[PDB]
Amino acid sequence: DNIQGITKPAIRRLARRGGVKRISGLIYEETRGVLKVFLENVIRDAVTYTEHAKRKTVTAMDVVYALKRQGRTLYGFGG
Amino acid sequence: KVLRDNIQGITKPAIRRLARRGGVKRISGLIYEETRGVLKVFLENVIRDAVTYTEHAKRKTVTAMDVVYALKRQGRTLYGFGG
Amino acid sequence: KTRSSRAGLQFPVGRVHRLLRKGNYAERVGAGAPVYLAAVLEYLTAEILELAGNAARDNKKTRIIPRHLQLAVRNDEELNKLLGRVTIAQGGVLPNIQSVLLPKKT
Amino acid sequence: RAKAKTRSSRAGLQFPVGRVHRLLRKGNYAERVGAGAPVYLAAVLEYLTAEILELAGNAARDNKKTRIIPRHLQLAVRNDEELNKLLGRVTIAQGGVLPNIQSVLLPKK
Amino acid sequence: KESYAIYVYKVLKQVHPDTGISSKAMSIMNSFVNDVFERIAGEASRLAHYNKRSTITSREIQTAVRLLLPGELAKHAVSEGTKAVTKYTSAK
Amino acid sequence: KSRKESYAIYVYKVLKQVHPDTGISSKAMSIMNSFVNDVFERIAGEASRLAHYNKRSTITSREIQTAVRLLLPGELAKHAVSEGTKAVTKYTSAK
Amino acid sequence: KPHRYRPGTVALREIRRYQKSTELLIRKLPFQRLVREIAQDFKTDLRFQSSAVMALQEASEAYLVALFEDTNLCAIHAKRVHIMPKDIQLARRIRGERA
Amino acid sequence: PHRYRPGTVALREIRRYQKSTELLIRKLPFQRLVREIAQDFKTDLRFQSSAVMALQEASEAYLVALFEDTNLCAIHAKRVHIMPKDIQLARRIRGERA
DNA sequence: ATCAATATCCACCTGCAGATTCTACCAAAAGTGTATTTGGAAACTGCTCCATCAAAAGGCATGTTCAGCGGAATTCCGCTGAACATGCCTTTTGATGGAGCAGTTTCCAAATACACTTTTGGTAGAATCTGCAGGTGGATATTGAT
DNA sequence: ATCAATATCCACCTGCAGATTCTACCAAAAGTGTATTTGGAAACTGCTCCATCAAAAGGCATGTTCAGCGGAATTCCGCTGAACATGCCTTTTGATGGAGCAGTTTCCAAATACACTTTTGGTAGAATCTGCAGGTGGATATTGAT
Repeated sequence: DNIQGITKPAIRRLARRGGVKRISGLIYEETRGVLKVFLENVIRDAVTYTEHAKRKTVTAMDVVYALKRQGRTLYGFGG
Repeated sequence: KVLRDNIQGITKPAIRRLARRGGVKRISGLIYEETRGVLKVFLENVIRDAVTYTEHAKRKTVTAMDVVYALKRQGRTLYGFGG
Repeated sequence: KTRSSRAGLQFPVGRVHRLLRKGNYAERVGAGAPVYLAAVLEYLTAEILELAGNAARDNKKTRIIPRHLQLAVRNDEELNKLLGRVTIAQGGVLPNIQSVLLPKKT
Repeated sequence: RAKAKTRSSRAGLQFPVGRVHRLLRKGNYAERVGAGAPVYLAAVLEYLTAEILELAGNAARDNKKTRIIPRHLQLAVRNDEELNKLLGRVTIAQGGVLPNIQSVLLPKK
Repeated sequence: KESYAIYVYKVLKQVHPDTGISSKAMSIMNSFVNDVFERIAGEASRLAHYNKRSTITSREIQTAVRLLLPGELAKHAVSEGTKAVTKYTSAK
Repeated sequence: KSRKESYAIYVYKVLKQVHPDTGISSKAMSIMNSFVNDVFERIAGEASRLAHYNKRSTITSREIQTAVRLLLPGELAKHAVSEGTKAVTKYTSAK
Repeated sequence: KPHRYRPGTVALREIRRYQKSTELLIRKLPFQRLVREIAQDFKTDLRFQSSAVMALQEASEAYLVALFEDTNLCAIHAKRVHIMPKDIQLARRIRGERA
Repeated sequence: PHRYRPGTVALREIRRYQKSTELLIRKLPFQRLVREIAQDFKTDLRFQSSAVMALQEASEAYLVALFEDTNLCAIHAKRVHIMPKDIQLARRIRGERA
């Protein structure tokens, strides 16, 4: 599938910025699953603000507002 | 009457009981002092806000509502009781 | 006729419309807003009371107490989630011991 | 002069008091908004803004750069206990993280 | 002081005709309704402002309900809301 | 095309008082804008709740002050409070 | 001939017992003096509604119980059954009470 | 016939990635994922590019911080290799689980 | 595995604190009915900027080799906790002075409500400027083999 | 300790994507002045409920002894991650129609604002009713010793 687009070397790069030194082999599929749950929760809310405004295009603001109610405020695209 | 050292009123047996409710089976001897310290910080932050609401309303009495608003501010909403 | 009867509801549409206005949520409040909101509130309290009444029954009691409300909430995935940051006074917790802590083997 | 001194100049501020008042009103925060509120609020916003830029500016100097970028806002915020607390649940885009490796992970030596 | 008590009591009788409720449990039920009301209203409030709307209608309330409640509760809450408004709307 | 208000020019003004020779990139200005708006909404929200709790229709500078003490960490609240008191004083004591 | 429960049998007996009830587990007056002491150090001359004190106690006990569950999970992760201060610290760091 | 020991390379990688701020997942793959997931909620959607970006910044910042807590859990168990149970613990204690 | 010691489950029983049942007053809601005001759905439309495609760019998949992690087995020290004796201090049922919360009426400093005028921050198109990101060279620290 | 292969640094260089500068247009603000209104402070005070002292007694904290046994320390070694160099398949970059995101105009269904009429949820206090806490005893496990 597409989730495999998020590759081991990229997952490994994230881990490194997180200060991780050694990584187990099963971490990669574990990460993908968490990333997917994260995006689903946020995108769901973003899409809900999109539909509410009657648009067909998801806006930065829709994402920003969604991240905010998930308690994950993001600065830089407005917030 | 001066109030001092009341944190020791949270006894070892009371802390053990709370850990039982929390599903804990074995407790190291150092847990008691660590827990008192944790409770103290927790009470400090809530009372601090509860007292800030009391003063803002110009009252001398801390109400259950003051505490309930202070708990909600800190994301620890509480039901029934004022709270 | 009350707006609650016109809507076929038990919760007070009039009160909810008023609470909407005094809470300063917007300059204006449409007439449907309070009907919808009152319906939703009535629905959630029906859901929790159905579940709490059942818990009271399993504990051989006729009167619901805080503990039955807590049992009904923590035992329900969605209600547990909606109330994930809520503390129900005198509710205690759900009986639950981690596997590794039980004695013997096999 | 040109008789018409803006509220900000009266309060001695760079931030816009008229705008803040307007924003408090159209935000449905209350039925009314006293005259002193936007002044007080603008001053608080200006202060906090000065506070972060002061530290972000130093963060830039330390890297031999004259232009503050996101990276410099992140270093300034996460290296200050209080700003870090205030922005504890905020993500600054393109800010990265603080250089930090767990002691137990460094070479055996 | 107003409370949702008599209304919580009516719904209780509909789902469990022979069960009562202690005053403390009733007080918890009153905190619950007020809490849900405020959360739904807050979401609706922000929803309107983000869309430069000065009015909160059943439409913002519905979106607020979808944003705030977990899957299955959202679906049924929305049905009950829709149904109450459709009925209310045909009554006059 | 409609107007898009931002705090960018006032942020730039403040930047020059604090660091006259320093510049700021566009992406950084966007971060500061989000920052001002976020603090504004947090403070206004708490002041709002405060007035509602005390059954008051007006948000005064008094509510902004308590909101600030509730929201800002110790020392930051200390300075922010004096900065606000100072501007209101300077405002009142003037024509 | 004597008789003695083994370390662990009593613990489990106690966990089941306390997870079953809902009464507060900290003595009442001691907790009230503690709240009066901390409050006093913030502002003198304060009175408390008795329900404000009960409210703080219900919240503190709920907070501590939930904190021990997490602490318990951290000790178990380290293959232990004894919770130690470092388990409580790991739990609070992850919770962001100081991460 | 030269070879770097495991850990020496890792450590220099940590140094390197904690110094930079660039995104670490590639854009197109990430974009496809975002679109695939959204399609399940509503069909035929378009995305402002700034929206996908906001999403990538929030996702990466979310994962990096989760890896920090995961590391603290591995270390708590006296290990240097992070494992799935470390991530799970961190999420559970975080409330994304319990 | 049969025993003995104990804790737990559990249905029956009853004094009683907390609960649902009122009679009666009603200030505050909530509902009914014009009159006036307007927010925002709806239709039409120009300019963005988003999805798509092709050529140029560079990061990832893959298999061998092996350092070294961390779980398994073993050991034993010293902490934790069960059991138990003793006695304090919390809990409980009461009562009382009076602080201080909260209800009510009075009344002006301050906020709202237009209406008219001046200024200003935001947008658009053009021109000009510059901080620093990558790139090169050469020094030298770091790491791994011996 | 002694090289040998790299990685890391630093001082310098400069092309350009992004930042600074000057001009010109204008709806949207923000400031100003008049007239009308009102939220909530102040002064008086009813009355709730908070602080506090009293006294009796047993629930429960404290302190000790002593043994069960968890968990850190240590040795052993299986096998999993990680380094590394090989080959190209995917991502990245920049050029292009057209879908909608927005800006603008219209006008009516729907929301204020206002004057009454009427219904109801609160509550004050009486009382009466009733679920279940809590003490009791005995059938049923669940443990620990052997």
